Amino acid sequence: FPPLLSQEDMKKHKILLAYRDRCAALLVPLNECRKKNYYMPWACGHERHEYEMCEVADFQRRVKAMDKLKAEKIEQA
Amino acid sequence: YNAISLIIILPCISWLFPLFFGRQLGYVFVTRMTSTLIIITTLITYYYFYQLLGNNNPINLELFNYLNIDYLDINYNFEIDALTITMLLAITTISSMVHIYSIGYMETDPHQVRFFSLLSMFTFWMIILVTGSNYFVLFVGWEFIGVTSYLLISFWVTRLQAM
Amino acid sequence: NYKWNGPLPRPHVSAGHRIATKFLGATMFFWMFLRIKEEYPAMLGLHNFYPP
Amino acid sequence: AHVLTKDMIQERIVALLESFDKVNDAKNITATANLTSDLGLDSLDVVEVVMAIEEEFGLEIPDHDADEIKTVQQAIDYVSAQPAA
Amino acid sequence: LFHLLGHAFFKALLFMSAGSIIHSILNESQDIRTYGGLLSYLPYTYICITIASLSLMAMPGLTGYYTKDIIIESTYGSYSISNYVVYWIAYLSAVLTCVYSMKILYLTFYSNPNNNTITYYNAHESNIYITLPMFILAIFAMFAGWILKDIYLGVGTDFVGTHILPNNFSYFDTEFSITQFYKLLPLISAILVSILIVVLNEFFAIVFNLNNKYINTVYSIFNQKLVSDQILNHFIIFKGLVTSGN
Amino acid sequence: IRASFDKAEEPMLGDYPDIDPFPAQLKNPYKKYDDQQDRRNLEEPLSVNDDLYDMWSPDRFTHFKNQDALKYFIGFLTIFFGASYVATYFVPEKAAIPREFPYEGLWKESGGTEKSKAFFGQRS
Amino acid sequence: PVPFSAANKKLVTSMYRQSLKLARNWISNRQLFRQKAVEIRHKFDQNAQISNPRLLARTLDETRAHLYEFRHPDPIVPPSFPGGTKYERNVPPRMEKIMQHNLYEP
Amino acid sequence: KDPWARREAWRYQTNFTRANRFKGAAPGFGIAVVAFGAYLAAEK
Amino acid sequence: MILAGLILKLALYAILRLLLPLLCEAQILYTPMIYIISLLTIILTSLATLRQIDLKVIIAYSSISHMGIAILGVCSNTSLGIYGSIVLGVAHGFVSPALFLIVGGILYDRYHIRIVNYYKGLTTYMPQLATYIIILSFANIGTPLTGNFTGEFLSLQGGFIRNPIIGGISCISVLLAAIYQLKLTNKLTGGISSIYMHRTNDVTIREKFIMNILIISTLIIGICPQIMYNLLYWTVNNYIYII
Amino acid sequence: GRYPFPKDVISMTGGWWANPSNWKLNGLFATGIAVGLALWVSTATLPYTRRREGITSESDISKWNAAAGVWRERHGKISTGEA
Ligand SMILES: CCCCCCCCCCCC(=O)OC[C@H](COP(=O)(O)OCC[N+](C)(C)C)OC(=O)CCCCCCCCCCC
Repeated sequence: FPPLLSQEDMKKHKILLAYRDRCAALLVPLNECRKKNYYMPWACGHERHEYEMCEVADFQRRVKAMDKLKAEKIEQA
Repeated sequence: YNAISLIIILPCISWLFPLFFGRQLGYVFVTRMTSTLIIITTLITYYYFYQLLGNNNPINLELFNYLNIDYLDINYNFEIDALTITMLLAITTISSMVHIYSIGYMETDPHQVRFFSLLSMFTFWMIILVTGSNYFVLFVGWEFIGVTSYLLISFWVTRLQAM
Repeated sequence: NYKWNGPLPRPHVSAGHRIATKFLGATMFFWMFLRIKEEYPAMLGLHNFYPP
Repeated sequence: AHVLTKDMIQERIVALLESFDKVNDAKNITATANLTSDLGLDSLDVVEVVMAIEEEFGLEIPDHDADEIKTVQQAIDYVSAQPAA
Repeated sequence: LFHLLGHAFFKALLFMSAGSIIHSILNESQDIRTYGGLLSYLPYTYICITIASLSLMAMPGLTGYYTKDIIIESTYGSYSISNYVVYWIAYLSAVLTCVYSMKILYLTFYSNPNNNTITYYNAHESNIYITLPMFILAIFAMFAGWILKDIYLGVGTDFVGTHILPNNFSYFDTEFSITQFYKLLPLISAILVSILIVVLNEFFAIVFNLNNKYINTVYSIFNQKLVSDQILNHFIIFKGLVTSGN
Repeated sequence: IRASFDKAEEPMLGDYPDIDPFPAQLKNPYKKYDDQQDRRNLEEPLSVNDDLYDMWSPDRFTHFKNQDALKYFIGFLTIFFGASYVATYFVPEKAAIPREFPYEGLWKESGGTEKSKAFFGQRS
Repeated sequence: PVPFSAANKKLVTSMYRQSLKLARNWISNRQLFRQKAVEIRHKFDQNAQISNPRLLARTLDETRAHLYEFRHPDPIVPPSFPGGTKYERNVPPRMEKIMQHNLYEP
Repeated sequence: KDPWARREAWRYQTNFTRANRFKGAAPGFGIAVVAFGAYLAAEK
Repeated sequence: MILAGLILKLALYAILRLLLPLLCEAQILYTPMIYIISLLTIILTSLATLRQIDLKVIIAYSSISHMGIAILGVCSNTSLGIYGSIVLGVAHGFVSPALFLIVGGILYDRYHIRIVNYYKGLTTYMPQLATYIIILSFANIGTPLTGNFTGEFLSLQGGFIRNPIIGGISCISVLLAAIYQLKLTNKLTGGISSIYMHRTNDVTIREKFIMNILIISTLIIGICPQIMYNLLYWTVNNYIYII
Repeated sequence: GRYPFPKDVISMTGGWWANPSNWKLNGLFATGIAVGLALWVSTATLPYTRRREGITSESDISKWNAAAGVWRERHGKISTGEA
């Protein structure tokens, strides 16, 4: 997980509100790489791979939170 | 040279001139002219999409007041959003290709002056419907494409089922 | 028109139409093979991101 | 485009009748020929050949004009009466 | 928006290939029961309509893959629960949009001929004005999704200035929480049902030509537009004209 | 005569021939009329409510009876919505939790102030 | 209701027309259709030797009902004909000179 | 058994044989397989 | 022409000039009854036009439905409704005498009958008359950039402010006004030419002159309704009673 | 199809198969009017164009937010959320 961007630098870089989590620090290089090229999919591939494997690490901590909660639910039951 | 203005004005030329000068220019000229002008329009909108991929900085043009009543103003304002350029390149590409297609598809039909004029007025009110920037210009294009759909589905006025 | 209700002739298509379709078909099967080739683990769905 | 003439309707309707088998034989055919009597048809394979001749020319016949083309010549000029081919 | 973009190119190619085969037949018929085989006679119309239908069936590498499939797994990777049901519904219409598409490729190019012989004598290919836009829109309906996908489906994109609420946004979840089976499923099934419908309509052709009168009643329900225009016509239009005369 | 509203205007006519209403579309197309388009001979008596039996009238389908077709249509609709609603009970549930947000769920970013956090707030 | 006649011939020639045309648009295949066409040809040939009016009319009316149930939504029509799609596209206007209604103005 | 047997022979003969009906079905497959093999060999 | 262009708008002027200044406290008590009567004369008259055998009677019933739209603009207690009723009255006084000229001048001088059943397929001998018929049909409906839509839109908005439910059921006049108008227009323009009508002259210079004036003067109000705000901005505030 | 038509009638969109003899010559006029009108509308609407972002300073919108807070302090107007 990259270091969480501070709030007024979220307002610097005009990150959309659905994109601001502790994965967003790897998103603002990406977008500007995306604006150096013209959103062309052969280019700027290293950095989107970086970002989406942040987002997988986020996804598996989400999955581990849920299976904790299912263990929690049936031991209450 | 104004990219936001040519998108509007070139299909209006492409509509108004086949009607006012159809008897004077004829079908073999007006076909090539109407298609030529829509080709130039869609080349301009590809180039504008290529430029807006550079910076996400859209352009609007402002015109005169529609109505100023007490708490309510409506203006003719036209901007190309990213959403607008997305619909715009699709509708202009399909527009220009259907124009070129109907050169050869309508070769033996009589009334193709009126046909190509109605195709480009359909294109034009679609342009206006998408590039408008209040709900009013959206309504104006929204109604005139239905009027054109009347005039286009009923192209053979002799046929009953078409009417 | 020369025959009726008997065996038809093999058709006459131009050289240019016959070249253009082989170009379009070669382009589609080649492009589809390249995009299966490069997108294979994303395309079929593999190495899924659920943790063990 | 594609024009028909009457030569063509002639050599198509006779072509249609020589590949039909329940005719008497393939050489008592001419334009003058009654399908009832000359070619030995019953009253319903004259209807099968009316169905065949209407699919052959790509046209459609109501019941009160299918009945009266009993000769081959009436069939030829009746099919030549319509603009569709 | 991305599906809206690619669908225009698809359907323009499909409507124009349909117009070229209607224009090429001397009869100018529109019933596909009257078309018969035309693969030998119309290879250019065939290859363009094959590109268009392989794209609309979302077979991969083409534009309809990227536009059409990601909606189907966005139905599953939603946050709300009963969106799972529309996962199947859209998926069902995936399979059906293969089925009729193969019909309008089989009975028009592969079948034994149904028209009279003179149409097959006079079947030729159309002008340059008809063939060139089909060429250009075939190129577009192949390449447009792979070029414009990073514009409309990045995982972080600032192009369209739409503001999704942060909980209604389910994109990061829907590309990662899908099963191997649920993503594998519409691709392989869309290709399997297509190959099966074509092989069954040639080799057997009795499965679709049964004459149970129950299946004929059901077929004529589905033929007359899910009887909707009768329901609209007699019970709203004619009813309204009778009350207006009252 | 045949329709109920045609029966309803029966006592208002006097010195008027009281035609049986027949739709102008369900006539034969191959009988030659004076107008082939309207399918009408030149002095043929017009029904009362003739514009409901004209060529320019509704299309008037032939294949189903109308009560049959209303049964089939409402059939298919309740088939779909009944299968839709029973299929919500047999669903499986999720493999992740719904994702959460920093800065106490972006409430300052979503307009908001501290008295207004529940109205404009996220998961945290 | 009538033995061998011209009017009973009229009736069942048109009925054979109708069932052939009606079987035409159900079947997509060519040889399935023509197997079926020879089959109902056989069906017509097993009859047509009935001399009764009672069961001639009874078979007549129920094959009319059997013909009524296998009816099709779309008949196959050629397009330039009144069911079709090319029907009345460019009706040529009749040659008419201008009738005039005013003494002063056209 | 079929009275229109000599009419409906051309629908099964020379151009609508089973072998000819599947001939243009994949027109550019044979060039694309070798072009793809060339791309596979030229990737390295 | 004088009747449907001026007398109906004269009574529309009289309800502003005579009633709204010294019957304010009465008018507030009675606007639900006016809304009953005006919605009920929009719907039921717009519905009764669908079964009409005669041709000038259709345009008469059209004028009823448009005046019913204008009355719930004046009785709306809103500045928008007052302005939209004035724009509707002026634009209707333009576009409706052109329709009465189409039915009574170009169509009754030539054939001297007014029944709908004789007229079919007027495009193939009279192409510019048919052009006029479709342009005027759409101008009469509430198809925008015409002045009729400006009046109908602002009057429906004022009637939505004063009572939102009768505004909701009064908004369907957009649909109901188009049904009968396009049902007439496609019958007149479409079809094979009539076997009853023998071919006559196309539209003459004076008829085209009257038509062109009455179409430009709707289009100018429809593209810019501000051109007559300079007369009305006092009188749009004058009749409002919002304490 | 080339059925005969009456030459009596004059429509502005042409008639049936309208193809005048001097369609080259008139086409040059239509070419000139179209390019002149497009060029003239192109340059006339130039100063009425502006960009979406970058027009006004952020100083402006910060102090307008401040003055909106001023206009909200003086009327005692409470939030959406607090009840
Ligand atoms: C899509 C349908 C549009 C139809 C267009 C029809 C032709 C109208 C062209 C006018 C464009 C124009 O002259 O506009 C440009 C001007 C200026 O604009 P401004 O922003 O208001 O002033 C500048 C404001 N500054 C200083 C902030 C930048 O306008 C006007 O103020 C003049 C209004 C005249 C309108 C009169 C219309 C009368 C009917 C004409 C048609 C019969």
